[PDB]
Amino acid sequence: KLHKEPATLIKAIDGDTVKLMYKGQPMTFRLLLVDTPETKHPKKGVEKYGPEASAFVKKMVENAKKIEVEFDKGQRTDKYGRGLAYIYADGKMVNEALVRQGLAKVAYVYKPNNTHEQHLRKSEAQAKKEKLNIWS
Repeated sequence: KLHKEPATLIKAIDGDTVKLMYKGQPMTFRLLLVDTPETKHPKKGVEKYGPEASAFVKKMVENAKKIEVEFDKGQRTDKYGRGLAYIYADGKMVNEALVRQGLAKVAYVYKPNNTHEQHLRKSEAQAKKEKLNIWS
């Protein structure tokens, strides 16, 4: 099954990306399965709810006692060299938290990197139902 490994915050970079110290090396991590509005959009620049989504994972990871990373069963890095993972702050999955708050959508999914897909999609259905943020 999947397993969680410890990491240390280096810097939150955007709503969907954080830099961590992982096994003694600085690495950039892309949050698996979520698309967030971005502040660093390659074309768009700063989208609606981008600052808010980015402020939320900053707070969450900067105020955590314990950060853990959980790789999925497929590829662990994307084509830009970023780790592909579920990130946890004190036991709470940052990826699900963003979706639950209406600050991210579930991304297009690539098997077999889809272990928590159903879980995330349920949280997204709920944020939609509650008309939160991006769904308002």
